[PDB]
Amino acid sequence: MSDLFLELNGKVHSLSETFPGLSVQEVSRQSPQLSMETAEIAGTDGVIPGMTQFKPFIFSAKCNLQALDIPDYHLAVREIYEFLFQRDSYYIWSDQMPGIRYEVHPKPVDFSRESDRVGLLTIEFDVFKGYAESRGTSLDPMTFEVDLWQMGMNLSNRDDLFYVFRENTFRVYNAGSDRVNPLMRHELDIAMTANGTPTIHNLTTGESFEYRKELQKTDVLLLNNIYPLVNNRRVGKDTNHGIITLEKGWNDFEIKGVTDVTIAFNFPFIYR
Amino acid sequence: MDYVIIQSMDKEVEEILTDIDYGSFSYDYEKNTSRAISFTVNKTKQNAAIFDLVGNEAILTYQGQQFVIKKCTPKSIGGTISKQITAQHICYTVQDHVQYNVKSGRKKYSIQTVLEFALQDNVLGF
Repeated sequence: MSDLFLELNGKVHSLSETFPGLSVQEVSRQSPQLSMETAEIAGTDGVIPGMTQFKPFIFSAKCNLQALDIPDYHLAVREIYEFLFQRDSYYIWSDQMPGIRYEVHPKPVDFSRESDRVGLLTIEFDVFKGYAESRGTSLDPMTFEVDLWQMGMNLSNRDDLFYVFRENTFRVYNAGSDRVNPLMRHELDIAMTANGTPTIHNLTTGESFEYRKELQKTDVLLLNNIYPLVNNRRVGKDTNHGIITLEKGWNDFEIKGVTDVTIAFNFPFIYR
Repeated sequence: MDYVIIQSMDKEVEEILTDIDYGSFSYDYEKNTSRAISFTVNKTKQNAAIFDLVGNEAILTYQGQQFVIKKCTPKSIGGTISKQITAQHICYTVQDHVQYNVKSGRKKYSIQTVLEFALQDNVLGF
């Protein structure tokens, strides 16, 4: 059995459950739209590729609606149109792969009336970020009872994966298919509490974030995307304005200038 | 002749400028204002021998009239080399002769006297 789940206004709605007469036949996903920024020099052969990018793509769901009678059919069509089309983008996922969700916007799709009570539909959701992300962030535990993780999410079956560290040198595993960069509108949060003047170094990437003031254990330093704060107060003037990024796989992190470090990473995995 | 004759700056070699983009060719005249010809030449096998000669200060003969090139714009886009040629009638080159002497005071002149004064002892054959 196939079904489609929609996250809207903080509520999860099953498409089949919401509309009893509507059942999802099949789901499908367009392949990533790779595009190399070609540059052509006249007289030479081929192109000089720039930086490969990914265009928005389409997630499709073929379904059918079976109503009791004609007024019921029209009412169901209107209610489905009301439910699907909202002002802002929402989230969708499928039973087949319940660990991966897409932030999407609906597309105009017309009901194909086959009989007096049945109508075929092929809903298409445009995903504009160009990638899919996990339903849960890195802060969620990798436990069975959380009911969030599934197979095929590049989870390493060779070592434990935790995202809270108590020492000055450790490794963090980004399981996504893209390098997590807040400059690319990626979600990434770091919460560190320690004593002294801190400096975070990502050795594999080679990046370094530097804060130039003394810190106490009671003050939390929070880097969200491209904003560093202490106690939710912007302190960008007192930093080196550097930002760390998470490469694919393992990243070696070293923290200098502080003691009793407690650093936590909170970011979703980027799939495609 | 309706084609263009190209004579080098040093007048050593005079040939026919072929493969001119006649669609871009234009001849502009305005009384007491301007007299010029503008066009674009692409370097091809036919004119490869003399393509280096066409440039600034070269002379173009068109319909029996001489035009001095005053603006040349070589351009290279891959394998095509194009020059945008603008040439003014040789008469305006008379601006290269300056009469330094001054006939001070207010005086009634005719056209003949002023013209004789302007083109006195010319070295450009005007």
